[PDB]
Amino acid sequence: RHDEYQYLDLIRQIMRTGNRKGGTISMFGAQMRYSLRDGIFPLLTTKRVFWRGVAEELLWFVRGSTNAKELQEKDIHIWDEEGDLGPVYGFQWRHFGAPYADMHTDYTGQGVDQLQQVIDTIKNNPDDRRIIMCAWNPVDVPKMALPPCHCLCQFYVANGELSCQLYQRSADMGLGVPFNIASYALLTYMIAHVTDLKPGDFVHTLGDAHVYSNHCEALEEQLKREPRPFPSLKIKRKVENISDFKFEDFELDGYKPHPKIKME
Amino acid sequence: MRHDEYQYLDLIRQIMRTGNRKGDRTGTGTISMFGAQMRYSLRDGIFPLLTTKRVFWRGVAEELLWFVRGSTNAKELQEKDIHIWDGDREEGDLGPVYGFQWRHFGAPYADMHTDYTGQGVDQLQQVIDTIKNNPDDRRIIMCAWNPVDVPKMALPPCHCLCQFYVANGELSCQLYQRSADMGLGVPFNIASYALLTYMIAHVTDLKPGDFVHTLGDAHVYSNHCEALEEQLKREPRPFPSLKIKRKVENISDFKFEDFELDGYKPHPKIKM
Repeated sequence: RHDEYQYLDLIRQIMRTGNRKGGTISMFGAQMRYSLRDGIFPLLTTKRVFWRGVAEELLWFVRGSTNAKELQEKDIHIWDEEGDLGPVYGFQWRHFGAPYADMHTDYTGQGVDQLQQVIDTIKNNPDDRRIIMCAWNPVDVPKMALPPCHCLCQFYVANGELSCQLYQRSADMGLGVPFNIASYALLTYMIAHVTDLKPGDFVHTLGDAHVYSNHCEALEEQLKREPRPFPSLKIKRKVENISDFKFEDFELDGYKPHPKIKME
Repeated sequence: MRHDEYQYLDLIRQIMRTGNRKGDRTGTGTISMFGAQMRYSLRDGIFPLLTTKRVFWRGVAEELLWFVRGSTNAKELQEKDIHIWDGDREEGDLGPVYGFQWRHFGAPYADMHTDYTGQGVDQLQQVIDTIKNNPDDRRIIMCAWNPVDVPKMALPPCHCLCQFYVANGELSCQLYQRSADMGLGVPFNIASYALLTYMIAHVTDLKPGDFVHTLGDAHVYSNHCEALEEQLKREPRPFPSLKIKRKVENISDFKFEDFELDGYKPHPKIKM
């Protein structure tokens, strides 16, 4: 059975048994597993996902950037001094615990580079149960433009496979969740590549999983759609370091989704 | 619908049958799987204290009261005949563990005798305030996973984060556990966070809802497999009930004697 049915079964479950709040219908605690094996990329097909946005945003995080203008430059308006987002994902991943000044500050060697630490642990001690990258910083969350939805991610190694689990505190089943699946499925592919492992699974754990009430008629239309086979993902060239990836290095073959649906 | 303990039982079974073997099968070795989720109802006084093996209730409750106090002193537990934390600072000093991260996240750690009052982020009192003032908030998080403090701890925390949720006058909790020993660990962990939810529900005038247990590396120790096979032959019994005997104003004001665990009828303990 197609992995995308876990996502639809949850929307269906939320709209039918979920808790209405004042405007969302929500449930607490969910878990999906997406296979990343044999080049399979879980880019959801019942609605078109902004692939370029997914990839460019992740490359921006990997760079350590806290400057929204660097994304606006790539005609990505998902994150719209001016452009200064505070110590968000890119800063937490590369410089956890460092004092935040501004987006122009050179933070090289400041704080914990969790991304490089997780990569080193996968190579030197793959059986380690502490391969975690945490963006949820209780000290820095009030300094951030928006508090992180993606709290932490854990990685696991078995039979030459790299697996990743994301903890998402807040999940919009409409627009949010498909983009979130792709971001962390791409991160796994990138870390797998630099650590000489094959991608395994992407485990998506949700806290407050919800649908917006004004999106329900559109979700009813989307629930009527049959998932199509997922596209394939290839990294065109040998990338030595995680910071060395470019959008052009990714080869997304066979992405054939159903049309986009308006969810205001 | 079907006994909640069957989620825990089915997972042990699934791990021992299809799990991945790591390390030395002579002792330290494990059989593991990655990514799991259980849901335990806490409604109508139900307390999910596992019944196929007796769980150390007094250990669960005393350890949690010690975390709430913000203590990092293992001697305070030993004093209450709790030796769960027995296995270059002073004896009993565990470093910046759970108690510290919950009450003083971000504060620099010196020793277990240092007065940290007003230092760091009090996440436990923050979750209380948010539940009371804005129950619909999706940022009701208490994080013990501190990348900065993890190298200076005796043991890195297994219980990374927990999130709280409010709907229909019910408080639910979700725990993210990075490493879960299915044998001894996991039942104690279910009880610990179900008890925390009961305490927070009490001081915030809410009713307990669900305890959602999310796992990262879910594992059984190879030397515990014989004992787990014997446990799998056991049928779960109805869960006990939990009542808080008196009205407790603040989370720091609970005592072991305040808890009333009625009808806990487990199967005998198994050596692991």
